[PDB]
Amino acid sequence: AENLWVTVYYGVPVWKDAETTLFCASDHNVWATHACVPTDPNPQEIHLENVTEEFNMWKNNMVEQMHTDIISLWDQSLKPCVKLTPLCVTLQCTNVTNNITDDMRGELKNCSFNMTTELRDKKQKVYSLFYRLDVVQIKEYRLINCNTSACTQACPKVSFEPIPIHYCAPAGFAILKCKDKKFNGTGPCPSVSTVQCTHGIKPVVSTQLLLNGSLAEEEVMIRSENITNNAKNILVQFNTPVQINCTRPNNNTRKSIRIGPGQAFYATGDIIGDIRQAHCNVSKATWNETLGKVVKQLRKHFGNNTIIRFANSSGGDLEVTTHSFNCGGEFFYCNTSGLFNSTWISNSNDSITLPCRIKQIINMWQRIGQCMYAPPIQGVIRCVSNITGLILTRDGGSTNSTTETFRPGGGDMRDNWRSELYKYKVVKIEPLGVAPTRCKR
Amino acid sequence: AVFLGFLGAAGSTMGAASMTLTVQARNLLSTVWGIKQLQARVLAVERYLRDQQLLGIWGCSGKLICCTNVPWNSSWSNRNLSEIWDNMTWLQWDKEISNYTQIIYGLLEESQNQQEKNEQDLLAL
Amino acid sequence: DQQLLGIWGCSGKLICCTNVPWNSSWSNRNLSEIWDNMTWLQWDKEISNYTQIIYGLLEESQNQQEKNEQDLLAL
Amino acid sequence: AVFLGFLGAAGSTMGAASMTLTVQARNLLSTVWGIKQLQARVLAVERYLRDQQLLGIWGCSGKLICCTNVPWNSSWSNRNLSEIWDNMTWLQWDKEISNYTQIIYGLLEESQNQQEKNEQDLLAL
Amino acid sequence: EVHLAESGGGLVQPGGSLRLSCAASGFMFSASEMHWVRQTPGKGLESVSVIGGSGTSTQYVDSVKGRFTVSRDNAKNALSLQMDSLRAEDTGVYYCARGGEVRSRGGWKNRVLDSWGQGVQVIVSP
Amino acid sequence: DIQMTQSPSSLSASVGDRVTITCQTSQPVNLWVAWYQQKPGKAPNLLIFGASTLQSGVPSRFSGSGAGTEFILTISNLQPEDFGTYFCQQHHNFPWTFGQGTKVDVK
Ligand SMILES: *[C@@H]1O[C@H](CO)[C@@H](O[C@@H]2O[C@H](CO)[C@@H](O[C@@H]3O[C@H](CO)[C@@H](O)[C@H](O[C@H]4O[C@H](CO)[C@@H](O)[C@H](O)[C@@H]4O[C@H]4O[C@H](CO)[C@@H](O)[C@H](O)[C@@H]4O)[C@@H]3O)[C@H](O)[C@H]2NC(C)=O)[C@H](O)[C@H]1NC(C)=O
Ligand SMILES: *[C@@H]1O[C@H](CO)[C@@H](O[C@@H]2O[C@H](CO)[C@@H](O[C@@H]3O[C@H](CO)[C@@H](O)[C@H](O)[C@@H]3O)[C@H](O)[C@H]2NC(C)=O)[C@H](O)[C@H]1NC(C)=O
Ligand SMILES: *[C@@H]1O[C@H](CO)[C@@H](O[C@@H]2O[C@H](CO)[C@@H](O)[C@H](O)[C@H]2NC(C)=O)[C@H](O)[C@H]1NC(C)=O
Ligand SMILES: *[C@@H]1O[C@H](CO)[C@@H](O[C@@H]2O[C@H](CO)[C@@H](O)[C@H](O)[C@H]2NC(C)=O)[C@H](O)[C@H]1NC(C)=O
Ligand SMILES: *[C@@H]1O[C@H](CO)[C@@H](O[C@@H]2O[C@H](CO)[C@@H](O)[C@H](O)[C@H]2NC(C)=O)[C@H](O)[C@H]1NC(C)=O
Ligand SMILES: *[C@@H]1O[C@H](CO)[C@@H](O[C@@H]2O[C@H](CO)[C@@H](O)[C@H](O)[C@H]2NC(C)=O)[C@H](O)[C@H]1NC(C)=O
Ligand SMILES: *[C@@H]1O[C@H](CO)[C@@H](O[C@@H]2O[C@H](CO)[C@@H](O)[C@H](O)[C@H]2NC(C)=O)[C@H](O)[C@H]1NC(C)=O
Ligand SMILES: *[C@@H]1O[C@H](CO)[C@@H](O[C@@H]2O[C@H](CO)[C@@H](O)[C@H](O)[C@H]2NC(C)=O)[C@H](O)[C@H]1NC(C)=O
Ligand SMILES: *[C@@H]1O[C@H](CO)[C@@H](O[C@@H]2O[C@H](CO)[C@@H](O)[C@H](O)[C@H]2NC(C)=O)[C@H](O)[C@H]1NC(C)=O
Ligand SMILES: *[C@@H]1O[C@H](CO)[C@@H](O[C@@H]2O[C@H](CO)[C@@H](O)[C@H](O)[C@H]2NC(C)=O)[C@H](O)[C@H]1NC(C)=O
Ligand SMILES: *[C@@H]1O[C@H](CO)[C@@H](O)[C@H](O)[C@H]1NC(C)=O
Ligand SMILES: *[C@@H]1O[C@H](CO)[C@@H](O)[C@H](O)[C@H]1NC(C)=O
Ligand SMILES: *[C@@H]1O[C@H](CO)[C@@H](O)[C@H](O)[C@H]1NC(C)=O
Ligand SMILES: *[C@@H]1O[C@H](CO)[C@@H](O)[C@H](O)[C@H]1NC(C)=O
Ligand SMILES: *[C@@H]1O[C@H](CO)[C@@H](O)[C@H](O)[C@H]1NC(C)=O
Repeated sequence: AENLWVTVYYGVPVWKDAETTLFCASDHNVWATHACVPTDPNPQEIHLENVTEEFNMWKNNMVEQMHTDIISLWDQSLKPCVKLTPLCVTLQCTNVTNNITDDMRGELKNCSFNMTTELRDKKQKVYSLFYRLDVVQIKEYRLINCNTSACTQACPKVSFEPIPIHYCAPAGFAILKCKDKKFNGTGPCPSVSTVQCTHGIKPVVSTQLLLNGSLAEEEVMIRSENITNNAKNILVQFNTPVQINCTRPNNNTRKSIRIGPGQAFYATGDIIGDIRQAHCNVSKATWNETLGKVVKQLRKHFGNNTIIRFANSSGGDLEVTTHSFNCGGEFFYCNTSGLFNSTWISNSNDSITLPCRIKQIINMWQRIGQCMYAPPIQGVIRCVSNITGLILTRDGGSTNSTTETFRPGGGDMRDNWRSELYKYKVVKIEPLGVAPTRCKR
Repeated sequence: AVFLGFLGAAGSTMGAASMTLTVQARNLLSTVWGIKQLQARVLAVERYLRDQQLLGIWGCSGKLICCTNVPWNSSWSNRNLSEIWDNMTWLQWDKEISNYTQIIYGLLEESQNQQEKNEQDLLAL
Repeated sequence: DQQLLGIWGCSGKLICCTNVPWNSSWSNRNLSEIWDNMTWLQWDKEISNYTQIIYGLLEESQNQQEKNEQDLLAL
Repeated sequence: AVFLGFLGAAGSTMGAASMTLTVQARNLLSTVWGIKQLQARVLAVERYLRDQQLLGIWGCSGKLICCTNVPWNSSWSNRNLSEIWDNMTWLQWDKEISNYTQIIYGLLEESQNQQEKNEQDLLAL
Repeated sequence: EVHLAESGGGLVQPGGSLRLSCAASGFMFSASEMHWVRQTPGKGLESVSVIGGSGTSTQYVDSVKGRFTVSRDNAKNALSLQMDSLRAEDTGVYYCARGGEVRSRGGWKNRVLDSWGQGVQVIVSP
Repeated sequence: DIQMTQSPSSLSASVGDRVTITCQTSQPVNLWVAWYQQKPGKAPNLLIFGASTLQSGVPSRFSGSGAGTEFILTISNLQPEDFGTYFCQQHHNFPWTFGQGTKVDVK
């Protein structure tokens, strides 16, 4: 009675979850745009009507791909640069006592040492200024990395500024984007669209604070893989930014020492004028309002009558303990102790000042045996940035106490990549299909 | 908005979605980063050639909507056309019948050769 | 190129005519002074501007023929 | 044993081997080691496309058995069908006829265009 | 053209009873669901009751459940609403509407109030 | 019963202005939401059904969109004949609840 016969259809709209390799799309720098495809001036997006998809930000291969690509680019950028192997020599250092305050005492060391020259016969005696975090006593001192590995000096012509990068899928695949506001990164998104490429993402490297990020369109958002478990980090996204102004006011001077044929080492000659600590400034009232919004949102998940505590970081390495970042090629580590210090109970123009310490020998990624030397920058440095998110970790969490304490977190940079690709997924099309029909060949 | 285009008919019914197969058909083809791009292009070309070969083996070469001689078994599906072509989406049907895919392919493949042999025999006379 | 040819329904054919009629606006010259008084390069140069419209017309025409063939075979 | 499958019909006669062309047709498509694998895949894709183009040029596109208009010349071979399709293997026939390959290809190529021209002329009326 | 005409409204005291009739033409009455809707003065629309094509399926809102009865006559193509124990809140304009089957752009079929009557006034005051 | 909430309650707009009306539901109703217009002393007239399909004969300026529990009616080019009370109704399950109505009048 049915007399139904099989029929083959090509081009059926069906997709399945899959993993593939995405490629560049962009409009001297570390993030090489030379080998990255030009971006279309008029990108196209197609809203899918009456289509609800499943999303989960904590199982995204895009984050891993981005991390691998960023690490590969960073490794590639440093290949054609000078290797500071001869620098591992016995230094003779003294304290700097020339126009310093009570907080910068012992921070700088004036060192002298012998070094090679272009000719392999002669030697030259030179001097330099080093930071206390870079020299370890063996009056005799040595570089911290000498007993681990010798790393290359970053070339002075490349720039560390982040450039937006768009990720595009290959032919036969598609990228689905969730346009549903108040979506918390896990569950069914009912509003979906297909996009040829991902919006511009700045690969900003920072810890304890998300800088120059994207802002929520509705209100403060809280995300976590398992909020009940304390071992899982909590990502907080603001709906408005907070301005932070970070400056190093020392007037540095750069000098070149010829250590070999076509090989120059850049050193800090001397500081002109006064010496004082670099520091950051953050608005107080804006920070208080942001923390009020954050605690209001946190009360939804962790009870209405609970006490919410913000305190200092537990401890560990300087990178995870302090807010680490860079400004104009100068690597800052700031002490964010005055911000996350307060208690909340259910019921003008002053600015918070964060002192910061500068570093030159850098191990950016969590790797051992590959450091990097940042050449000094000439003149004072200043910059302004937007705080648009936080990474928090719960302390304890046992049922014995009703007070919840949140502390700053960080360390793993994948989270910085997970705060931007939380509304994207990749699928592959399956055009072939079989159905019943009334035909007869 | 660009509601219609490529996958815009994903949420529509099968009857409505069958009218726009061409938009999906067109897009199936189109230093360290270059290697990844080349690998992706090679995989895409291989997938397209595999799909084209599978279509060709069944005798539906160069056709988007091609019916065949293999009859439909009621065991695989019991729903009638009344509640399928206008009361269901392609995604739902594919999810429902993802189990019973290969048998129909084999039946089509073995059916095509018999038709070819019969055509040769008829033309022999 | 093969996909573009196949989509129009001229798969496996070097000289394949189709159903879309010729619009006089695109070209006014007749067959008398075209097929034996002109070269392919000259014709392509003249009509390089109006390429995509006929492609779209062929694409939209092929599916109607396929649908009609299915309907006739349904009976 | 898996006697029947893929190339299992190599030792059988041409008539018996003509029933299993699809098993041969299916498999034609499918850090230092990856480069070699990619090169091999590129060569395989090129060979498959070459074979498909040669088949398409003769007008037997999308067909496994396709007899055509070119007559068989007795000079190339003298054995009759009685002692060929059930008293010989494909390898033996290819070995015997491998010298006479390109002429038939050219004849097919020049014959297809005449058929196309005649079809166009008939449809002109 | 679909035509619906209401009648039977007027003034009634609280606790009284009243019948509203709706005459329909221009379509297949037996194959269309019928809706009784009311609009109170100064308020929005509200669906009072619904009756199916066969007349066996009838539904009402909680505000009128147990007091309002909806019936249909397919032979005469007529619809009827009996109201009992009328209250002051029942005052307003009553419309009879047809639930017509329509096809969405995606290819799904549902029913909407695509045709309405002119309406009839009922005033429940002492 | 599913309750329907409209916004804004009332609005004053001039000729040629773009008018946007939002309608919200407590529970999902798929996309079975219909937008009607009412003029003074006249019965409601259907404009949108299915939350994105335009009724035959209605001018193209009226459009509808949305998903989940949020739907939007858009009048791109307000005309003198489009002033009145707009309502959004859900017809997925009985009872079919209407909105409180948005009144658009001449400024
Ligand atoms: C978040 O975003 C904000 C804004 O988008 C970022 O703040 C901006 O940061 C950039 C980079 O630091 C800064 O641009 C610099 O401004 C300086 C002052 O105008 C310039 O002097 C500087 O140019 C030097 O560096 C370039 C490479 O970056 C070189 O190409 C250029 O030639 C200059 O270098 C010369 O001078 C130096 C010093 O004398 C010398 O050593 C060199 O050899 C060479 O001779 C940059 O253009 C913007 O001004 C900042 N924006 C604002 C509003 O202040 C912020 O950094 C972002 N946050 C994070 C974490 O990245
Ligand atoms: C948007 O898509 C959804 C699903 O993809 C559509 O919901 C579907 O609506 C149809 C009505 O046409 C439902 O069919 C009904 O099924 C029940 C039970 O089988 C039956 O009793 C009814 O008579 C009717 O046939 C279908 O079940 C429903 N899908 C789901 C998953 O519930 C929706 O209609 C689409 N939007 C629009 C505007 O059409
Ligand atoms: C770091 O030490 C060097 C060497 O001791 C200082 O350079 C000397 O500066 C004095 C004047 O202050 C000169 O008289 C010497 O000739 C310099 N020595 C050489 C080798 O040039 C340098 O000034 C010190 N820098 C700081 C910041 O204290
Ligand atoms: C640079 O090299 C010179 C010569 O090798 C060093 O001077 C010698 O220092 C050692 C101390 O370990 C003495 O025993 C020698 O007598 C010194 N020789 C001369 C010629 O002075 C000098 O100390 C080196 N520079 C530094 C900073 O250590
Ligand atoms: C989130 O983490 C908690 C950790 O406590 C998970 O609950 C635990 O599950 C393990 C599994 O055997 C039990 O042994 C623990 O006793 C559980 N702890 C508590 C406090 O109940 C929880 O399952 C995680 N969430 C999800 C969705 O898996
Ligand atoms: C950060 O805030 C401090 C004050 O808490 C600023 O310190 C003042 O800086 C100005 C610079 O124009 C001086 O004139 C004042 O004498 C400073 N006062 C004090 C008490 O230090 C500091 O300049 C701010 N820095 C930034 C980058 O905004
Ligand atoms: C960070 O720097 C910006 C300017 O780079 C400051 O913006 C100034 O804010 C003051 C208010 O105290 C205004 O009077 C100025 O007109 C602003 N300048 C500009 C250029 O807009 C900002 O206040 C600084 N942030 C903090 C916390 O001090
Ligand atoms: C957060 O605050 C606590 C105390 O308020 C800091 O603890 C100090 O740590 C230094 C580091 O050696 C000690 O010298 C002090 O004695 C500690 N203070 C007390 C009261 O015990 C803690 O270091 C702060 N967090 C960070 C990241 O510095
Ligand atoms: C970050 O700042 C806090 C606040 O100044 C530091 O805590 C102080 O540490 C000093 C020791 O250097 C103690 O004498 C003070 O009593 C501490 N103050 C408080 C309120 O606890 C903290 O040490 C700084 N972080 C680091 C790594 O030094
Ligand atoms: C910090 O945030 C402000 C506010 O979002 C940014 O200023 C906006 O910049 C965008 C450029 O894409 C403009 O379209 C907006 O109109 C600006 N808004 C305001 C209120 O000015 C600012 O650019 C951000 N700073 C950085 C460095 O990203
Ligand atoms: C330098 O100063 C620091 C801190 O005042 C002190 O601990 C150190 O012994 C000093 N070194 C000298 C004077 O060589
Ligand atoms: C290098 O020296 C530091 C301090 O002297 C020590 O902590 C570190 O373990 C040493 N490196 C290795 C590889 O032992
Ligand atoms: C928020 O995340 C939780 C994680 O399990 C999920 O169950 C919930 O649906 C999410 N919220 C929304 C509105 O989707
Ligand atoms: C730093 O020193 C140089 C050299 O004397 C001078 O030209 C420059 O103005 C100084 N910078 C500042 C901010 O005063
Ligand atoms: C932390 O907050 C307390 C007030 O509860 C204040 O007394 C203390 O000085 C603060 N610490 C810092 C480092 O600002």
